[PDB]
Amino acid sequence: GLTHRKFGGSGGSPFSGLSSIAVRSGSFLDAIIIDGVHHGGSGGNLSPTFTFGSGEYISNMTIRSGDFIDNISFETNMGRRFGPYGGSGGSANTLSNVKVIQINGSAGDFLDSLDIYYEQY
Amino acid sequence: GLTHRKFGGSGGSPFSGLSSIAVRSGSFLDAIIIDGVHHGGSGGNLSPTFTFGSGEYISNMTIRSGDFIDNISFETNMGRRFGPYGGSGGSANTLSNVKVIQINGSAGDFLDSLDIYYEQY
Ligand SMILES: OC[C@H]1O[C@H](O)[C@@H](O)[C@@H](O)[C@@H]1O
Ligand SMILES: OC[C@H]1O[C@H](O)[C@@H](O)[C@@H](O)[C@@H]1O
Ligand SMILES: OC[C@H]1O[C@H](O)[C@@H](O)[C@@H](O)[C@@H]1O
Ligand SMILES: OC[C@H]1O[C@H](O)[C@@H](O)[C@@H](O)[C@@H]1O
Repeated sequence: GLTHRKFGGSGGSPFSGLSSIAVRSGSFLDAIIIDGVHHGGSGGNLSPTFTFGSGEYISNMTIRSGDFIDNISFETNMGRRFGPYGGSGGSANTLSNVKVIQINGSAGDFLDSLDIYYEQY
Repeated sequence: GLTHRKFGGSGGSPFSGLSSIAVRSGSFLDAIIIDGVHHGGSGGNLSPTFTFGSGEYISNMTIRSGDFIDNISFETNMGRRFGPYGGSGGSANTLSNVKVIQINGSAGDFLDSLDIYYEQY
């Protein structure tokens, strides 16, 4: 039942509600920072903030996952990369040739889970 | 081609990448504030910030739209309301019995357009 609708005119500079991503990472992802909002704990080391340009979106992803999120790395449609950040635990999963719309999940002292909404090309 | 995939375990507190919404509003929406990130101009009056709780999402929307976004108002699945903020220009459109996933769009000195990704129930 997923879809989208457009409202408004044709002007302005296109933006995404998913506008910037950073992480706190050690052996796991202690937190994911979405638009400067903290989602996780206080451990780990804070990575620099990746800010999407207008029309730039996540196109490729590799996630290492177990009971928590062990590692994350992604690439945008304009050739920019983020990570890999995290450890070697968990199991690997990938998203390829996509347009990531939204990054949700659950977090505590660590980043427990991620729910990525995306268009598959 | 829209879908989603889950990674990780079952712990933690669920969050949304669309975690808070505020607006600058006059006769139009001068800006929409998503997770504290400014999308629009400096005119209008800054509304208070609406922060979603865990498991709370936008379920109903009314948007007044023309060349720009004239007005916005929404209600969550837990009975909370936001707005209406803005003017009486444009034409009215609605989203009903949905779960809003992501709010994108384009902005300049005003909020030009909105692209709402949502699940229709
Ligand atoms: O990522 C989990 C954990 O990994 C390492 O042990 C350190 O960086 C910690 O600070 C961090 O919390
Ligand atoms: O994030 C890992 C872990 O952190 C905290 O201990 C709690 O919030 C747990 O519910 C969560 O699973
Ligand atoms: O919303 C457009 C415009 O509406 C009103 O005229 C005032 O509140 C302005 O400050 C605002 O920029
Ligand atoms: O936001 C309304 C208007 O604001 C500015 O003048 C520019 O960014 C325009 O492209 C945009 O359409």
